[PDB]
Amino acid sequence: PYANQPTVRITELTDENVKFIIENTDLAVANSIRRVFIAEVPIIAIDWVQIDANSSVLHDEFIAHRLGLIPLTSDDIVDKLQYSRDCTCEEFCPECSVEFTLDVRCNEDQTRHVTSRDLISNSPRVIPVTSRNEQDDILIVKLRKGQELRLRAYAKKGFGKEHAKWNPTAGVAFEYDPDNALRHTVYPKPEEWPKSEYSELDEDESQAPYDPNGKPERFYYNVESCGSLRPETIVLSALSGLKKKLSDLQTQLSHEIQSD
Amino acid sequence: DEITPDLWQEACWIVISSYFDEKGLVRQQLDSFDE
Amino acid sequence: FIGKIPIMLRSTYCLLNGLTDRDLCELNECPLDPGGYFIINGSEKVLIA
Amino acid sequence: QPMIYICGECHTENEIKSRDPIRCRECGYRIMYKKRTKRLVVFDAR
Amino acid sequence: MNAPPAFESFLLFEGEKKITINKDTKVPNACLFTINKEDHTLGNIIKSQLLKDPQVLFAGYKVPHPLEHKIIIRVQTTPDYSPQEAFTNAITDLISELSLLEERFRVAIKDKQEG
Amino acid sequence: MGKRVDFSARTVITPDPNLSIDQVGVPRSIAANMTFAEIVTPFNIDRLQEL
Amino acid sequence: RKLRRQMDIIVSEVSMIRDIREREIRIYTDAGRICRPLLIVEKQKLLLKKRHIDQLKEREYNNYSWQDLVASGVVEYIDTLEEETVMLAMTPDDLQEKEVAYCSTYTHCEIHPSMILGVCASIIPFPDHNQSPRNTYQSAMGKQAMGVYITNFHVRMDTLAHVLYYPQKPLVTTRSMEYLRFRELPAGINSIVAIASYTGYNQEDSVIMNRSAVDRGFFRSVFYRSYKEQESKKGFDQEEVFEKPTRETCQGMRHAIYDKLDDDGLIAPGVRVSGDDVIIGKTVTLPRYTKRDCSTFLRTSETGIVDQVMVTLNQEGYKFCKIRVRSVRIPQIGDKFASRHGQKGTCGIQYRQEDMPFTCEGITPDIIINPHAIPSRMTIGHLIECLQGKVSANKGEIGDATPFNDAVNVQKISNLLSDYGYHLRGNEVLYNGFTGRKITSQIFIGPTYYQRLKHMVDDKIHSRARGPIQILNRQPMEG
Amino acid sequence: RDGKLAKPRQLHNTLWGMVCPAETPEGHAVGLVKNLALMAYISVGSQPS
Amino acid sequence: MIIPVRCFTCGKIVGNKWEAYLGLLQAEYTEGDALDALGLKRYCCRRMLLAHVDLIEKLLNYAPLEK
Amino acid sequence: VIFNRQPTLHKMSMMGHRVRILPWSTFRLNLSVTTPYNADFDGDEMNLHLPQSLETRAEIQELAMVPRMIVTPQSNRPVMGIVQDTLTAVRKFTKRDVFLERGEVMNLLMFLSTWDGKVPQPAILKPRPLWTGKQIFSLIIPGHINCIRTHSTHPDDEDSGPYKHISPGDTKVVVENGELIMGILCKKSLGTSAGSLVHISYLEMGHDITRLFYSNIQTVINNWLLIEGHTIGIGDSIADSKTYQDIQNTIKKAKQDVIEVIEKAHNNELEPTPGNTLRQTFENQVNRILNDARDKTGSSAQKSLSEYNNFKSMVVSGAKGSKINISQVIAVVGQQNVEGKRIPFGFKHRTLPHFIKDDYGPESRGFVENSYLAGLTPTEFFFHAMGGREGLIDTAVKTAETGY
RNA sequence: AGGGAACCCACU
Ligand SMILES: [Mg+2]
Ligand SMILES: [Zn+2]
Ligand SMILES: [Zn+2]
Ligand SMILES: [Zn+2]
Repeated sequence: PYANQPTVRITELTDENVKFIIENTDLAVANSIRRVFIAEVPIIAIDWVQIDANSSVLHDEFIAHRLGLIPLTSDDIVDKLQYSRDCTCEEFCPECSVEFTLDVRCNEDQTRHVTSRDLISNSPRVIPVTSRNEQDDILIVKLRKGQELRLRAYAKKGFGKEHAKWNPTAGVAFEYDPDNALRHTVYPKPEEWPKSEYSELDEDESQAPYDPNGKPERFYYNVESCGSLRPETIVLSALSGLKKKLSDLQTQLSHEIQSD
Repeated sequence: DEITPDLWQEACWIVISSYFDEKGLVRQQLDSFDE
Repeated sequence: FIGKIPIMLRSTYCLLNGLTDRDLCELNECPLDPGGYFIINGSEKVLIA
Repeated sequence: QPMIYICGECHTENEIKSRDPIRCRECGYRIMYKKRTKRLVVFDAR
Repeated sequence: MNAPPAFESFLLFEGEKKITINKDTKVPNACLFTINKEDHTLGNIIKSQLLKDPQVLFAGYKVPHPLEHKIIIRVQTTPDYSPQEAFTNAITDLISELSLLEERFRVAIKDKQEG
Repeated sequence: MGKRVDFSARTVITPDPNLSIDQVGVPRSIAANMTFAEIVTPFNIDRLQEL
Repeated sequence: RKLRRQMDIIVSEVSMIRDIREREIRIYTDAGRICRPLLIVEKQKLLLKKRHIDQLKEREYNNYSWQDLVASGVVEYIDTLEEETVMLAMTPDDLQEKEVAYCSTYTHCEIHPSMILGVCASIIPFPDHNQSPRNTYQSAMGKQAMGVYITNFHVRMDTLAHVLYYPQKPLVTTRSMEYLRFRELPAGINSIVAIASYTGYNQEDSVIMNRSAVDRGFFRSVFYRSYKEQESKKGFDQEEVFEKPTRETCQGMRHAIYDKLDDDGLIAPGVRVSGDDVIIGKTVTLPRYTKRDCSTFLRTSETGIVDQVMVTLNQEGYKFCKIRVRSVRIPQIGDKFASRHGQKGTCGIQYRQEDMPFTCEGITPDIIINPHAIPSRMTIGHLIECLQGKVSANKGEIGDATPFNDAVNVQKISNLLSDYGYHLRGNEVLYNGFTGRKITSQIFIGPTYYQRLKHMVDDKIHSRARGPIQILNRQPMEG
Repeated sequence: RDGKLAKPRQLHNTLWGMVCPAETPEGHAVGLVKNLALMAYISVGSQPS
Repeated sequence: MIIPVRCFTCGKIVGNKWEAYLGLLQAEYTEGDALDALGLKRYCCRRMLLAHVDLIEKLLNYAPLEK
Repeated sequence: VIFNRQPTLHKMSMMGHRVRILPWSTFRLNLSVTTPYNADFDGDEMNLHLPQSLETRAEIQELAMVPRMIVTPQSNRPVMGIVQDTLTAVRKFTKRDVFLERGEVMNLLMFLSTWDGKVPQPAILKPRPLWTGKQIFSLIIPGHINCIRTHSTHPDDEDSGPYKHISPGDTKVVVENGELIMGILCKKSLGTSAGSLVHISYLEMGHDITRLFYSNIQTVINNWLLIEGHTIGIGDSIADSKTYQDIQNTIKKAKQDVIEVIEKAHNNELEPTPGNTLRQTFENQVNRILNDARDKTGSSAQKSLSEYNNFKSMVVSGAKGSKINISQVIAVVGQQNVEGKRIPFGFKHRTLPHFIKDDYGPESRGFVENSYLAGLTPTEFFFHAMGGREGLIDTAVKTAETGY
């Protein structure tokens, strides 16, 4: 009548991905965690752009959209920041935002590439991921001589459920029952399906025998980061955030039950 | 001398490419107006 | 003088005839534009065969 | 009051007065473009 | 022109209640829990946890319409038990499992990083 | 025999498996631009006053 | 024929027909005869030899051109009447000797049979695998697809213009697309498409779109509209002047604000505008006194930002302005999309990334189309395009979907796809996004070139409740 | 386009290589508006002298 | 017109890859090898690079309005 | 409101609906009402009229609401049935070997608006509790209606042998006392034909109960389809090598038979049938040979299909496609015709300049011996284009004749 | 306070 007791193993941990296995949990929990990785892990991204000058060949909304998509290091600041909608400030304050400025003019005869390196932050710890000290800088726009781009932007906290620019992942691999022992899929011709990298079948065996008493256990994840957070921090933030959602629901339900 | 099949495909598209390098696609309009 | 004849673009008697892509771009014309049409009161007209 | 226009050919800013015909004071070109507004332009980056 | 704002899917509107409880009158010991501004994430985990409870006779959830942000959870229990109790205990169990999982992930990360 | 009429609307149709067969989903801007004249009675005066 | 092939007295354009059964020879030098070039066959051999191909390969340097082929009497122009007398080989394989020769008296050979297609039908991949009405439908829809219509669009003030943010060239192309400049000015995006039933919102030709992809610029476009106006001094009594009208002097002023106008009576680039907003202030002197407002207003129900404002004189020397207003269009429910195989649909719903079905890798479909389109449409070209596109993205090359190519068949493509670790028929195991459970059936998924058509719901939606009426009959206005 | 004889709207055999067999409007003009095949050319005429 | 910042399908950053990819091609890499070298494994990201058309250079061929 | 799609051909082209307000900019329609309107979602637009008085509102409510329009007096049968995903999925759902676990059942019951809240006893209690698709669907059926139908794949001799009442293939549909006792549902049972389940529901219960029946079938089955899935791919268009060799042999024999007929006619050994000139007799024999070849190859292709084949799934459910479509995708495309005849000699005694004069063989006159999967040769491509043009023209002219 | 005709393209 009670809670699962999941265990975890990390099989790979780099700067850009974390690969791990959760055992002794239910499929619904595993999938909910996956969903939270994508859509409910908060991140900092540009969401307010004032354009003072733009002589480039790209119109203002084009530039603003591209700026919105630039990933910014969020690793420790994002937990401190408040949601702009919740802040008592009137416009934007250091408690709910990070200011950026960009001011580039092409005065030479070679094309000027405006990259994320030209985005100057007010916070040393919230900067474009490609500016962190190989990977080039993210191109924003290209300028020829006499063209100019001058703007001011604010980055705020959000999550992928609102807009994909706040999605911290670059692909969440997820998989269970690599050998199709539960028959959750049915192959018309099993032998022509390639083995999963987590398969433990011999080369002559196409799928495991059917298991009438089996349940999905042992979920395999490979969470790739877009750079805004470290992959393990994505996972931990997801676990904490889902727990917070459940706690808030519990508080509201307690009020509702007591009110009757 | 003779173009062989394995060469034929490349050869035919080289001929067609040269045609379009010479004529373009609105040659009939321009030629008629020039006349 | 007996009148004016609208000129088909990129034909032999158009100002763009023979220009290089760089010359076309200096005139704010697209090099890929095929021509073969007229400009009558600013409007691009094509004759249908 | 100024009403600055940009010449389409020589890219020269030059004053124009309503009821004044359109003509670049430098090169005599007859096509001019208005300059970008000074009003606040703000976009969500979405 | 008719696009809803993106925040509409997770921000409660003024006066809107997070969760409402009604009795299901067709059968005894059954309740419908309406939750606003939640989707399959919470609905699915809560339903699966409820199905783990041996005193729960029925548990299910649905999103009535994908363009709206409401989930309905229906719970029926045995007469010696209450759907409110089952719902509360399911949330407590889920929180416990998540806390354990977070601790163990922290430990595993530390092991991997050390060596 | 035919005429143009007031109180009409037109837009693209898209499927909805979550509507009853006797329902039709209508965008808000259409709903906000079209009106039904409701007669005020003591039954409905409060609702219509708020409207 | 010898003279024409030498280009001595008879120009290439001339047609010479001998009707043997009759005893007539007909020679035509008229204008207006449609003709096409064909390779000349003598005995049973092409006159085109390896040396001609060698000389053409270096046409950049040596300047050997198509005209030299025609001059050397290796290619000929044949009009329809002369074609009546030609014995035509489809490919040089028809000249190869055979156990029972069919003809053995060929006079000409096709250069390539795909040249029977026009410009629009030449972008269809594998058109020889589709039912023909479907090729006809794509031939129209391709003219409705958004791309970058011309490279100098910034300097053009067209009445209407659509521009796609991020056009791609197709992963699967035909060889004739090189000459249509489709590479340079493409009109679509390679999309990860799944052919699946998923929640019901792509039934009856509708499609399901990935909202997270749309958030990232997938099929985002920009719509431009140009407004023009001129001030006429036609008569000494009445004259029109660009100006910012005031309610003390001018009379017919709508309730729209005129403060968006500059002192010259014109709006400035960068100003946000909405329907029934003035963009050109213009007054005409009467024969609230002495001036009648005749300003230009933005079209009703439209919105945007002023892109640029051009001022000139027209032919008769009157001041003349054109204003381009830009409007960004994010794909939404009701917008229309089409593959290159006559498979068109409107977007029925959009799901975020986490709600979409997913492969064991992180890959979700950009678009989900419904399997009930295929069986009766028989657009097998679309399926083969998806298979080859998956191969081409994995291998890092552009697939060749030129129609009548014997070197390509479905089994070969399948074998290649198996080499990259996918099921050879293009199917994958997908997981339901809502629950994480596997889907029992495996799903056909891969990259397919999709087009965004100009038909957008926000340009069609309309309602009325007692508006303006016609003068003669008092019935509601049209349109 | 008001005429209702199918015969002139049909795809005649002699269109091969001259006129695209696929591209044609699907409305009232089906079969009456045509498009040139890729390598088709139209003669401009010359003196028979 | 310009390389998208993210892969439409998965959100991986590709906007910092176009110049590198052009460099690798001129160094005689095949497209498949170059995409492997840049770390583009999923075929969605590979589509992003393989199918891009850099129209912004053509646009940069025109003189700007303001000097 | 009154909803309408042009052209307005019959009563059911204008029906009353209740308004529901939704976010985006389109009119949203339930899938089953597409049939009366002849609507689909490829750019169609429909009109809305808002009655302006209580009297016109009452008129629409009492005379023209969608549920009252379920049966048409044109042909005394329903105008609306179950279509597309729901139809293909319900065919799969009601197969004999569909088993559902406790959780899946509870979810589906979540989508059943008329459910009385009692979980039925599972059909299998041990070793594990499992419900069948038929039990859930029985929960969907209203009242206690009684109906007998046959599935589309029902063998013709089954009803006269043993097993008449215990179908080996589960191809006899029996609804008794509102319960689906046996049989696979398809278009014959849930479509618009007279005597279908939806027809009997309308006749036995009112329009209101039947409205709920339509909606519940859709919601429950679509949600099950989320587990089952449904696709179509390249793999459904392929056949085994034995099938391909059989098809090629059939085509080769048919070609040799046509050659023999031609050689007979060329030696004046062919005698006309009564009421036919000699050329009509030759064309009759040639067309007979080629039609027989097309039928035989189509049958071979249809026999090759497995029970997992998705083309077959959509054909057997009756949701989309026909056996001819399968034959043309897998086996040959077949004869191309203009004005009811083989491709005419548009050149002088030739269909194209690639043939010799007076060639009456299959290839020359427009027999497409390839499948859509194999791809058409250039001449086949052109002849197929001629054939398709014919249909486009028919549409574009018949419209005005019929309108008048 | 507000027009109209004609023609062309296109959508279901
Ligand atoms: Mg339609
Ligand atoms: Zn603040
Ligand atoms: Zn100047
Ligand atoms: Zn990707």
